[PDB]
Amino acid sequence: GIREKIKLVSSAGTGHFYTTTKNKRTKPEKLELKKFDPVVRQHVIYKEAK
Amino acid sequence: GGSTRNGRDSEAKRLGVKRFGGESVLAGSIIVRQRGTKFHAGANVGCGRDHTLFAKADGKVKFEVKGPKNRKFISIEAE
Amino acid sequence: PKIKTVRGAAKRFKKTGKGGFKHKHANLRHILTKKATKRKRHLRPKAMVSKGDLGLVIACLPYA
RNA sequence: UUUUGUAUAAUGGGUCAGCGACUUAUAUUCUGUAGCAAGGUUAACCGAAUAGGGGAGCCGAAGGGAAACCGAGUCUUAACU
RNA sequence: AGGACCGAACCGACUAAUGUUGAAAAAUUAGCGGAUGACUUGUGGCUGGGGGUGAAAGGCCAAUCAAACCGGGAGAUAGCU
RNA sequence: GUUUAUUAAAAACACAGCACUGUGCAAACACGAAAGUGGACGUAUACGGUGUGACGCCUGCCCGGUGCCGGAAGGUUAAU
RNA sequence: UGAACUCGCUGUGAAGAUGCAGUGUACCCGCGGCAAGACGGAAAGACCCCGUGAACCUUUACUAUAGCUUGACACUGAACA
RNA sequence: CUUUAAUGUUUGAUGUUCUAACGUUGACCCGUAAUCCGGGUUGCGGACAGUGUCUGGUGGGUAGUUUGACUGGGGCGGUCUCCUCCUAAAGAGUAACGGAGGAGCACGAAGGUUGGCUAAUCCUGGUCGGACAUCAGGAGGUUAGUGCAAUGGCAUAAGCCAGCUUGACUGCGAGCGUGACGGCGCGAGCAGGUGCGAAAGCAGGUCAUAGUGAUCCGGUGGUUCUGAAUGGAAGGGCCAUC
Ligand SMILES: [Mg+2]
Ligand SMILES: [Mg+2]
Ligand SMILES: [Mg+2]
Ligand SMILES: [Mg+2]
Ligand SMILES: [Mg+2]
Ligand SMILES: [Mg+2]
Ligand SMILES: [Mg+2]
Ligand SMILES: [Mg+2]
Ligand SMILES: [Mg+2]
Ligand SMILES: [Mg+2]
Ligand SMILES: [Mg+2]
Ligand SMILES: [Mg+2]
Ligand SMILES: [Mg+2]
Ligand SMILES: [Mg+2]
Ligand SMILES: [Mg+2]
Ligand SMILES: [Mg+2]
Ligand SMILES: [Mg+2]
Ligand SMILES: [Mg+2]
Ligand SMILES: [Mg+2]
Ligand SMILES: [Mg+2]
Ligand SMILES: [Mg+2]
Ligand SMILES: [Mg+2]
Ligand SMILES: [Mg+2]
Ligand SMILES: [Mg+2]
Ligand SMILES: [Mg+2]
Ligand SMILES: [Mg+2]
Ligand SMILES: [Mg+2]
Ligand SMILES: [Mg+2]
Ligand SMILES: [Mg+2]
Ligand SMILES: [Mg+2]
Ligand SMILES: [Mg+2]
Ligand SMILES: [Mg+2]
Ligand SMILES: [Mg+2]
Ligand SMILES: [Mg+2]
Ligand SMILES: [Mg+2]
Ligand SMILES: [Mg+2]
Ligand SMILES: [Mg+2]
Ligand SMILES: [Mg+2]
Ligand SMILES: [Mg+2]
Ligand SMILES: [Mg+2]
Ligand SMILES: [Mg+2]
Ligand SMILES: [Mg+2]
Ligand SMILES: [Mg+2]
Ligand SMILES: [Mg+2]
Ligand SMILES: [Mg+2]
Repeated sequence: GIREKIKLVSSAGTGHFYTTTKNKRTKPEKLELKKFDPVVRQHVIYKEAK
Repeated sequence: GGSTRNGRDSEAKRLGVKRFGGESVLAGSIIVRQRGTKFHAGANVGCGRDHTLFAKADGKVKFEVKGPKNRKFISIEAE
Repeated sequence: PKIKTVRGAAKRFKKTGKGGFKHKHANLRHILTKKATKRKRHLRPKAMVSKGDLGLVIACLPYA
């Protein structure tokens, strides 16, 4: 269970965030995705993935 | 060594034929986990993510065998 | 003396128009990352109490 | 009496007479019956005291929502076929 | 002289039989141990219950002791008969 | 010598002797919310606790563990 | 001490029968003896298991606490290095 | 205007001296014809000792409690949740301390879509090279493969390779399956926005079935729901999440 839980934070001013999991030793690079933000109702980038 | 430890709740196999549920899409008319020998005949909507067949709107449920390999399909007669 | 209500159930159940009771679903407090959004969305609303549990609910809540 | 099951060699009783075990109070739900009918009913207390006064209150006639709030609609949702 | 020897009173209780709704809720008969000592006995006094006392056996503390007796919490509780 | 009054009198307890340990006196220790009392009208040749148990010959090795005794270094550490 | 007009054998039976089935034997009633049976008499088995029972005892089980012990403040003051 | 020095002042610590608190179960006198007690004189000790509050350590000396269930009697051993097969008697379901195996994960691509492709094994020929590496052809037609145990599936591929991508989206959801319940599961279709493709279309994670923990208590972010005289705030509620 070395895989750990991280949260993807919307780049917009909204505080909305998603949650997922990722391996730390294999891919330490930050994860960047494009997901729907229900507050602004648009697809935006997400960050903050250790 | 070691015994017992048998899985539980094997779900279900057959849920009906002809106008048994009929109304709406239903969620039966399939042997879950089967796929083989129970395919979507086009008349009924395709499988679910767990290989579950279901209806479109209404009608009788029928079973047929056709096509190469002699596979069995479930269709629904729209009414 | 008066019957004392179960305060644990008074804040768990609420009475509806036709005598039924509404309650909040379970499994929506923590460890939510591995739960499907469909499941959590279906759990978010409130449901009614089943036939078998109404006897216990009414016994617990005499003044509701 | 207890048991799947007892004439059982499973328990109890030597016999007679007397006594001996589902009650009372207050709350709440349902059934029957009586009064009244969108209304029903008073508690303490006063009283020439089972009358009469006393409507403080309580239940019902409107629900939805966590709540603000809205209201035969309300909640969810940016909004719902 | 001796926590010396044998042996009565005196203090014990090793064996056997009897008794076991007894003569007796531990005794009788025949044997047995100590018998100037750490001895035995009369009268009075002190130590009181999670406490006392104990050459120690969980022994004794009014025929009751791995926590005395009397009264109260008290109709303790009993998924058991 | 003592013991289970009332199924066990014994190889069990005690014993004289031996050893360790505490105690400088308002002693240690014990009873007691305290006062106070015993120890003791005693003073280390005394008193208390623990083990062994006349007498004879003896009582070997181990301080890693637990306990006890000692240690102006250093680390951690309460109240304030 | 349920009431008895209270035999043997073989089988049956809640599985070891005076009372059931078949069969054999047996005039009615005492007294003196023996103890094979009436699963004989007494003690709601002490062995075994169970109860989300009890009581004592042990410890590097848990949580507390008397006692002992460390420090700060108070009772508690003044000079010098 | 100082990274720097020193008379004096304040405030801590250590060590000596003092005496007036305090101790005296040292001596003497009085109450008093009294080894108690009190007062007085004196000697010794002395801000120590000792007591109160708070506080760390130790504390079976004492006290209250716990020390599971199944079980071919208990105990020892084993097991307790989830998944696959048989037992299971051709719908579902079905027990034993019955017979056999696995799980308490993994993946930012191993997901989505578009385009393309088809295995194991054997035989013949050929430098190292051979029983087996790579190459060409021929048999064979899934005996191959699947992220992981077993069953059921898969050529259309669910198996293999590449391009672009984040639908592993948000709010709902007619209808249904399975449970005593808590709950779990499948799901067309609607609204918003998005990816692949020329388009029809597909995509609400992975071929499916294991990879999991209720409630309470509390932590983090958002909210303009509440805010005990009023305005705020604290706290609480709601949404996401630990
Ligand atoms: Mg929450
Ligand atoms: Mg029985
Ligand atoms: Mg019978
Ligand atoms: Mg019998
Ligand atoms: Mg009987
Ligand atoms: Mg009985
Ligand atoms: Mg009887
Ligand atoms: Mg209302
Ligand atoms: Mg003599
Ligand atoms: Mg003699
Ligand atoms: Mg004797
Ligand atoms: Mg004699
Ligand atoms: Mg002699
Ligand atoms: Mg003993
Ligand atoms: Mg006695
Ligand atoms: Mg007691
Ligand atoms: Mg009481
Ligand atoms: Mg009683
Ligand atoms: Mg029971
Ligand atoms: Mg002797
Ligand atoms: Mg004696
Ligand atoms: Mg003294
Ligand atoms: Mg000895
Ligand atoms: Mg010896
Ligand atoms: Mg007979
Ligand atoms: Mg017989
Ligand atoms: Mg006779
Ligand atoms: Mg006789
Ligand atoms: Mg009989
Ligand atoms: Mg008997
Ligand atoms: Mg019994
Ligand atoms: Mg204890
Ligand atoms: Mg208790
Ligand atoms: Mg206990
Ligand atoms: Mg058990
Ligand atoms: Mg067994
Ligand atoms: Mg079946
Ligand atoms: Mg069948
Ligand atoms: Mg059944
Ligand atoms: Mg895959
Ligand atoms: Mg393709
Ligand atoms: Mg794929
Ligand atoms: Mg898979
Ligand atoms: Mg305010
Ligand atoms: Mg908040």
